[PDB]
Amino acid sequence: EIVLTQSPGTLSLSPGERATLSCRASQSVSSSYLAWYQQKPGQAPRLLIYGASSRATGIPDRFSGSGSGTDFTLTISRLEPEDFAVYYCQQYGSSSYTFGQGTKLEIKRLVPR
Amino acid sequence: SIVMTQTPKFLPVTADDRVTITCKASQILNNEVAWYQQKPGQSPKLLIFYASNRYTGVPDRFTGSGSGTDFTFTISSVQVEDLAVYFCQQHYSSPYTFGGGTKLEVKRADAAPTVSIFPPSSEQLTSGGASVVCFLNNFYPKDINVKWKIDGSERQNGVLNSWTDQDSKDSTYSMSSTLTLTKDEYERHNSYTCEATHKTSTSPIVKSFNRN
Amino acid sequence: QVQLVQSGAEVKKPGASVKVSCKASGYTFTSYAMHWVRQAPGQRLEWMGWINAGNGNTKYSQKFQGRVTITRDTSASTAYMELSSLRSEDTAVYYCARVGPYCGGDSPQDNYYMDVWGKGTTVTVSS
Amino acid sequence: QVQLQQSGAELARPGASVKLSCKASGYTFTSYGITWVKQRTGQGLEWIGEIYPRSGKNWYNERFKGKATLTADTSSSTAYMEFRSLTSEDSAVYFCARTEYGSSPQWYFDAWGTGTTVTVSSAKTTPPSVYPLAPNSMVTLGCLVKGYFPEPVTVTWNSGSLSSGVHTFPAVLQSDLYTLSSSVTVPSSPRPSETVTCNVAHPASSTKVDKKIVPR
Ligand SMILES: [Cl-]
Ligand SMILES: [Cl-]
Repeated sequence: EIVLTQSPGTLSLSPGERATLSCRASQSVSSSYLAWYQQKPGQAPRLLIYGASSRATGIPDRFSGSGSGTDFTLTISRLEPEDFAVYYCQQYGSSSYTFGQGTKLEIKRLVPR
Repeated sequence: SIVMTQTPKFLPVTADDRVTITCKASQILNNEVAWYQQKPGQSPKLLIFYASNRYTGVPDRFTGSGSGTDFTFTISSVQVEDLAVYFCQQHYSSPYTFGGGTKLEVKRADAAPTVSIFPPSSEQLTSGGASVVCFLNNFYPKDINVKWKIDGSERQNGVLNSWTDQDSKDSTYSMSSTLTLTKDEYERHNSYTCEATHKTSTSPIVKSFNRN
Repeated sequence: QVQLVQSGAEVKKPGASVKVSCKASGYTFTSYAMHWVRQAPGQRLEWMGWINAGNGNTKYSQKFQGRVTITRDTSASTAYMELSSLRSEDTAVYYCARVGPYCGGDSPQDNYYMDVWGKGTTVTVSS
Repeated sequence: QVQLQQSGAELARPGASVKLSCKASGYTFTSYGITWVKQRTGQGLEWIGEIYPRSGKNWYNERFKGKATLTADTSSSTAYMEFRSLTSEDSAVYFCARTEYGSSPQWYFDAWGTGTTVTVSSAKTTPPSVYPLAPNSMVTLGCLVKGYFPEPVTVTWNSGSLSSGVHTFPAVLQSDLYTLSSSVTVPSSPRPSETVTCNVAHPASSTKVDKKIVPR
């Protein structure tokens, strides 16, 4: 099977910073068969990127997909509080349809200053 | 190229009759069969798709069913506005192919053809040509045969035929056969005859004229 | 407006079966394929199978072959997913999702992602 | 209201090429496909090919790959089909139709166009020669309209005052020209006493003719 390994498992960041999520495939996958999804707690997943780099309808420009072959990247330009959620990648080629384990994008907790 | 055998090709109906059209495919499909309505001189209209699903606006009397190789299209009670040609189509694999069609007609009592033969006009003979015309008007059913004879000798070449569609009023059919000769050969013979063979008579209806 | 409206939550005992529905509206039901996905408590999204809403052909995951049955009802524009012989591990939220529309690319496989999602059907297998 | 307006009847010489138009309105042109269907007068349909305007991708029937070419202009919402090396076998009515699309092309067509009649011929615009046709209670007369090109002609009787008992037969091809006939049935008292006339017009040649039916 084609296993998708996302990293990091948990990513603690603050609003305004840049988040870089990685999705690594066990085999080479066509860019046109790679999708990203966003799932807030209690809600259902939402299509984010399809075809590795094409934004879904009504997706801000700060979301951008990239990569090919076995290494795909989701980048959030500048984090907004609405962007903290779980993120899954998916390979929807003819073979089968498999998700990654998902990246947990958390709100960084800071020390008082 | 999948073959869609559609039967019957021709179906006489009376108002409120239950029409049933069959369409058999040359290989096993799933359910990718659509049905179309085409009135004379008009464009086709989609009625059924995926074997069973009506399209927007289609009345409930139109239904469809089937799967695999056998598909059926039914009209619960045919209406006058439903008189037309009906096609099945397979949207399973390319190239996509239609059925032969099914033409409806208004059922009617049998009627013999009123036969009329017309010799060449004086005007036409001033051009070195001569056309003998034969009208077979207002008969039912449509099936008919016309035979020409020059001095009793059957004539094949030079005969062109034309058929009308079912008349909207009396629901009859009409035909015209035209034997076209040169003025030279037309004057080499005396009698000209068209014979109409119709199911309403075991012996043909004969009309003739003598050039003299 | 495209909408997938799933049936309500379910609570089943081990060994029973459950059938979830997915009423679709806002598009030509028969012109699209549909996915079924589940997510157990604190676990990944897991693919289960897709069905061609048109002809009815289905493809199932091998982790679920024999237990899952995906069907359609064109007259009702509703998909169904039946899971038999339920066990505790089957406790999850079950989603139906329509695939994306065909852009003029190489093949429809380019748009078999999960475009429009249902809101989820919670199934709990207790006792 | 979905609408596919197709260009006027094309008249081409053998071996020449033609380009048919299909302007779409009433829907989003780039959301569906456009197939083309051939229908020889009096028989079934034949699928030519498909095009998806949003991307230009097209599918063809192997029978028409070399002869037909499908293009589209999303700016004007118009689909085109170019035919080359025309022959008498290509004379027919050609429909464009909108194809249903979802997760993939569905290959059935829910909206059909006007229809473009293609005639492959070397004939020149020729006016008809109108010839009267003369021989109980009823009398049947005729009007022979021979040797005209192209279609159509119009036929009436006594300027339309004779409408019942009238029917005109479809034209047939005779010597690369068209020949038509019209029948009128009147009670035997009206004729030969009261004149009967066939009014024939051939708009293409800008000709009008009124031929009185004279007894022999
Ligand atoms: Cl999309
Ligand atoms: Cl037409």
